[PDB]
Amino acid sequence: PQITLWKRPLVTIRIGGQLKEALLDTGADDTVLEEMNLPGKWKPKMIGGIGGFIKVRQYDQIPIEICGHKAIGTVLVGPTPVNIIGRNLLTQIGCTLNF
Amino acid sequence: PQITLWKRPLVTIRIGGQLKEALLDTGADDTVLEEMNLPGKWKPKMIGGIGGFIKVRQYDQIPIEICGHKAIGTVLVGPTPVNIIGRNLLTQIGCTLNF
Ligand SMILES: COC(=O)N[C@H](C(=O)N[C@@H](Cc1ccccc1)[C@@H](O)CN(Cc1ccc(-c2ccccn2)cc1)NC(=O)[C@@H](NC(=O)OC)C(C)(C)C)C(C)(C)C
Repeated sequence: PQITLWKRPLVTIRIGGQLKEALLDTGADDTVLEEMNLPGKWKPKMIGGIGGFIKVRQYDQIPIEICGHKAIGTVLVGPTPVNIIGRNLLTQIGCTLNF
Repeated sequence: PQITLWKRPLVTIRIGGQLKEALLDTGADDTVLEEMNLPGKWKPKMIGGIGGFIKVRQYDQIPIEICGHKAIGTVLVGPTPVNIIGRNLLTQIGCTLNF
């Protein structure tokens, strides 16, 4: 589909078979989800945004669907105010910017 | 153009006669540039992202040419880690997400 940018490009994602709303973010290197009690091993990571860095848990090879398109990759979990789909997953679903 | 996302979507912009590199950022409500001089009266404001809030200077009705496409809109200036073109200007240049 095509998504205009008049409002925040929020779309439905599925992780662990459950649904969330997330921002399709071309300014994000990584995918960062709001605190959730995801199972499995993880590694500590620090990621930086406009106001500084936060601590996240890095989970690898996690299946996700984004607007019905399947993807699999690294998902960071931490105290973000918004679920963010970053370029690591946007490439997998064939997402481009166009003007 | 059509821009894929295996790299950061940086483009050349012209603003106040000067050339800069900036990130086409669908996850940004606002356009935020690194500390610089711009003509006109600015209003103090605060914006937040991951890592928290920063203080910026809000300049209104500022022309920027973004990858050959003209826009005139609100530009925030402050200690952002990267020059960011947000949705306020992406809409002006007719930018959309597609997959
Ligand atoms: C409603 O608030 C906003 O729209 N906030 C925007 C904002 O922060 N957007 C974030 C997503 C977001 C939205 C709302 C609340 C919280 C977060 C991103 O679209 C843009 N941002 C812009 C940005 C991009 C890079 C960097 C950076 C950090 C350290 C070193 C180099 N670059 C900082 C900010 N990117 C990042 O922060 C990403 N960082 C990143 O990719 O780092 C490599 C994350 C996400 C992976 C953490 C602005 C402050 C830019 C206007």
